[PDB]
Amino acid sequence: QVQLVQSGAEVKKPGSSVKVSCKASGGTFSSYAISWVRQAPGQGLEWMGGIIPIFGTANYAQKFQGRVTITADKSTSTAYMELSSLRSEDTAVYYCAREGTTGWGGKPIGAFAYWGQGTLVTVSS
Amino acid sequence: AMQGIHFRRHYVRHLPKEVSQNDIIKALASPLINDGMVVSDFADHVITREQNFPTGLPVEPVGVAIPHTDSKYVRQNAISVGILAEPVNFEDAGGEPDPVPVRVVFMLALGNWFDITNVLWWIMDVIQDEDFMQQLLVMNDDEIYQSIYTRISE
Amino acid sequence: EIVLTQSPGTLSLSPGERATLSCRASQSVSSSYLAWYQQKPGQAPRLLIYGASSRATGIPDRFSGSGSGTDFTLTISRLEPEDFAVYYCQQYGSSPSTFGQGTKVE
Repeated sequence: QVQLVQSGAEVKKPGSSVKVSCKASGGTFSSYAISWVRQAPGQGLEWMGGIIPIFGTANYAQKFQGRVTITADKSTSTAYMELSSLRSEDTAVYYCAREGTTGWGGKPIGAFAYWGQGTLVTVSS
Repeated sequence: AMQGIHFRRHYVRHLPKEVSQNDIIKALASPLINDGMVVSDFADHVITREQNFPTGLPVEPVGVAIPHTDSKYVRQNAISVGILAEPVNFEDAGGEPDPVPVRVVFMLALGNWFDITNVLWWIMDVIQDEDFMQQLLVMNDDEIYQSIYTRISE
Repeated sequence: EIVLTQSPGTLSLSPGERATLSCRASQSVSSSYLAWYQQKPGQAPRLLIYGASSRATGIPDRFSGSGSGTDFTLTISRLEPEDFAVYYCQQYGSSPSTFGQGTKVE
């Protein structure tokens, strides 16, 4: 099994930034891609970005290109995501996800087999 | 299975003892630019990435390097192998302050970010093979191509 | 860039019946970069299918993915009350990865 324990929910004001963590355990940390997916209330999923910790190769979607920063601490097996310039639109449940592997316990598949519990970020003032 | 990746005959090459890290990257990237697999200034972005994010892996017996850049600068998926006569020192990818004496370089050019870990998994499987890596030090360009092409098609 | 348009938007079947969910792509996506997810209310998405046809570990045989290029389909053959959830299709053949709007099966 692979577990992804995210940080608790937060309530930020418009303009401020937020940094959500994703503690990974159970499998290898560096050799697999960790992604961040967002879901607003009754809206559906959108891929914010991701990172492969071994070489720090972070990738971003054009929409969040600039205001989103994804990093991975190899010494604590934790992935992060910092969204800056927060607005009402950014109010959503933020998931960290990791790609699965072929077979039991394997080559990486790409699709997100493991997901965190989610972090509810609310933007209001 | 690392599928959908190109590998031609001119992608394997040997480098002399006088070459440095930046010379090896420029040499291994030259066939990729000519075939139109990456952008014209692909080698430049690989050097800048290596300085900030090292790719040297101190695997025994033969040290390995996996130099690359963002998928933004890759047009088509490809890999080029580079063998060294004398060991050149790459920085540790793990972040350790000890140097990695690399003799075999696997330059990766991947257009899809989601296919990166498939390649890495495939490289990690090959470099663990002690008998195979020892053969790469002795094998010539023609012999290396046939060995890698067979391993790649699985 | 690549938009995924799923259909139907909402569906309501009885237990035992077949459910054919579709996922059309704006451009030609390679079969090896298509995945289906199941998301029940209050839970994270559970991976059902990856690489168009390949089925994830622990997922039963009744789920079966099929398609290539633009048209992709998820077939839920023998519906169970536990299968009542929203189903998303995803492409990860290039950056940025994009999901569909979702199909609610009742």
